This record gives sequence, C-alpha cells and structure tokens, in this order.
Amino acid sequence: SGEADCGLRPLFEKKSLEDKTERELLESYI
Amino acid sequence: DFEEIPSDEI
Amino acid sequence: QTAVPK
Amino acid sequence: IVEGSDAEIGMSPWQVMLFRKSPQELLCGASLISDRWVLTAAHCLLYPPWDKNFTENDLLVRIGKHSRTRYERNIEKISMLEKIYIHPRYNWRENLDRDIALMKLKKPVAFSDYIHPVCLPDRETAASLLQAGYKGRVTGWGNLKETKGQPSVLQVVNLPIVERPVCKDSTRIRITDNMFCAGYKPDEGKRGDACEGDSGGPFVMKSPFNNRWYQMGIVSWGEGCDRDGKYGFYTHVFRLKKWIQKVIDQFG
Repeated sequence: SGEADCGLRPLFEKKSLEDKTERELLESYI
Repeated sequence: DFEEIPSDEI
Repeated sequence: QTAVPK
Repeated sequence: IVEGSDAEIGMSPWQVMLFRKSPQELLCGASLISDRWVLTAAHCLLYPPWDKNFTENDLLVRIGKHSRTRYERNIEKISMLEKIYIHPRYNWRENLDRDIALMKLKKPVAFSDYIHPVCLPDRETAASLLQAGYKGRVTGWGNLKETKGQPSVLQVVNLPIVERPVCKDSTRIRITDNMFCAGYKPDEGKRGDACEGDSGGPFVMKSPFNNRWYQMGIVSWGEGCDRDGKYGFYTHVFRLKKWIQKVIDQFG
C-alpha cells in the first residue's frame, strides 16, 4: 500500500521544498 | 559511542 | 582478486 | 562517507541503520522500501571470510535517524527483525555478485516526517536514469576517511555513474551486469565515496519525470575509500528486482 506515496519526502517534495543539492542531480540528467 | 536504547521502545 | 566489502 | 556533507533533516527518510546489539555497533546502512521491508547488502548479514553470519536476534533496525550515536527520542523508531532473506546466488566467494538482502520487520513501522519509504525502479526508470554522467546520491554513517574519523550525523554525497569500461579498467575484480560503479575521475577534481559502515545503504536518484526518489543501487564494495582512479561499486537494484518482488509476494 505504501507504493502510492513512495519516494516523496514529507519535508521536501510533499511541501514543495528542495534540498540544497538535489539540483546537482537534475543538472546531470542530460 | 552509542547512547543506550530504552527497553520499552523496542 | 576477491572483492572487499565496505 | 568520504568528502560528503551533513544530511539535512528529513533529507533521506528511507535511511535505516543496521545496529548490532552486543557490542553496540553500526553494522551497515539499509533502506525502507515499505512499512514492513528493509533493503540491504547481503554481505552486511552474511560474509564467511570475516566470520559474519548475523541471525535475526543479533540486530536491530533504527529508522528515522540523523545522529549516528544519540538515541533520538520521539524521532527514531526501532524494529526487531522477523526474517532475513539473502539472495540465493549471492556470491561472497569472489566479487560480491548479487549483493542484496531483504529483512522483514516484526511489525509495521509508522511513517512520519522522518520515516518514509523510497521507490524501487521499474525497467523504464532504470533505462532512463542509469546512464554514465547521471548523478545519484549515497548516504550513511560510515567512516569519514580510510584512515575525527566518524561522523556526528548522517552524511550525504552526490556521485556520477561511471562508464562500464572505466569501471572494469579500475580493478582486477570481475565486474558483472548486477553491479555498477560511481564516483569522480581524477581529472574531474570533485571527490567522494562510501566507506566502512556505509555498506548496505542506498544509492538514490530523483526522477525528473515524476519527482520521486528511486533506489538504483546498494553500497556494495570498493578498493579503499575515495582513492584516485578507484570507484565505488553498487548492487544494481533493478536487475535483481524480480527476486525482490518474489520474496515480498510470497512472504509479505
């Protein structure tokens, strides 16, 4: 049942807040 | 090193 | 050789 | 983690500490994949060369942690293990091929701001994201150096996936399709690696398609920590997902 909400962090994605280095990841994706 | 874990919390 | 686990 | 930084609060809510009861010891990282299931490296539980053969009662899993050593009252949750499942073709004799294990928890852990499961990739996610140059993120409470050598709090480092021939050419060990390697090259300038105690922890990637975090790897092995011209080797989670799915489907 926890599949639906997997990988969405309460303190980040759920609140639309970004952690300080996730952009580094995004920028590497092409 | 590691702080004790209380018995009731396991 | 053999792999060394972390 | 070598050359990483302190995690933010709630940055890695799927991070699990595998904790030895006696002596009190960090054994390995692990990850929360549902309310009852934890993912780790096989060699965290079974490694005959070092007389490692941990039964269920030898360990605790501590979920929601940030501090390495403190008992994080009202934050962390501590679960006993119901059952350990090691991949039956886990190759401890040679190169740690299929270095993966599941742990079923005695009771479901309640989710919180600090405790939340990571996704497992499907084929499409794997094909999209597992590419040379694409960065993932490794977290853990392992040592800060090969050899303060140990962290106060959870560490994080972002590392690029490395081209398969470069991985092979960095080592004498026979690499398999069930592994990938990650880390910077000497000429890239930036540094970082997993180290002793980070084993079994997750290598994660944030899908740019659906904004979800996926666990693509498990910290498996390397030659030293953060050595120039060496790379960290990770269990390829998607390649072993059929086994993951079969264990959960029949025992969950």
